[PDB]
Amino acid sequence: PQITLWKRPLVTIRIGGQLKEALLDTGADDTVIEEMNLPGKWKPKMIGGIGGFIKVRQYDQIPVEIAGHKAIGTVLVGPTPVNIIGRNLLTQIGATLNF
Amino acid sequence: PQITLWKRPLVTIRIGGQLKEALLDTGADDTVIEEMNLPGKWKPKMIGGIGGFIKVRQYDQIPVEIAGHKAIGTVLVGPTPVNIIGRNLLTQIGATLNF
Ligand SMILES: CC[C@H](C)[C@@H]1NC(=O)[C@@H](NC[C@@H](O)[C@H](Cc2ccccc2)NC(=O)OC(C)(C)C)Cc2ccc(cc2)OCCCNC1=O
Repeated sequence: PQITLWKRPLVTIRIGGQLKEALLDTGADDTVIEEMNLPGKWKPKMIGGIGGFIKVRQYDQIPVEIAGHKAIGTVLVGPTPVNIIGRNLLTQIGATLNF
Repeated sequence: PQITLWKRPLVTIRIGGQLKEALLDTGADDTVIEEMNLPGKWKPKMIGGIGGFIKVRQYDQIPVEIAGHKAIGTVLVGPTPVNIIGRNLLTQIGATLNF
């Protein structure tokens, strides 16, 4: 679909058999999801954005469905105000910026 | 034009007579520009990202040219590692997400 930016580009995603709202973020290199239990092992990691660095759990090869479109990649779980779908997954579903 | 997300969507912008490289961020409610001496009255403001909040100076009605596309709106100036063009200005240049 074609999404305008008058409102936050929030879409429903399915991760770990659970439905959640996530923000399509072209400014984010990675995908950061709120605290939740995801199957498989995880490795401690640190990422940084506008107001500093945070500690996150890194889960690899996690299947994520974004608006019916499939993607399998790295998902970071940590303290975030909103679920963020970054460029690592956006590229998998062929998302592009147009104007 | 059509911008892919293989790399960070960085484009050239013109603000206050200067040319800068800025990141097209659909996940940003506001536009945040690196520290610079813009004339005019400003209002103190605090914006939050991943990691926390930072103090910024709010300037209204600032004309910004994005990739040759004219726009004008609120620009926040503060300690940011990258210049960020948010939805407030992206909507003005007819930018959309497509997949
Ligand atoms: C300037 C950023 C903008 C002000 C802020 N948006 C954002 O910061 C959104 N995009 C993240 C992008 O703005 C930054 C850009 C950046 C790149 C490199 C170094 C530093 C910063 N990327 C970024 O944080 O990447 C991560 C998530 C993988 C760590 C994500 C988000 C959304 C809502 C949030 C908090 C965070 O909380 C909701 C409040 C509104 N916050 C916002 O709209």
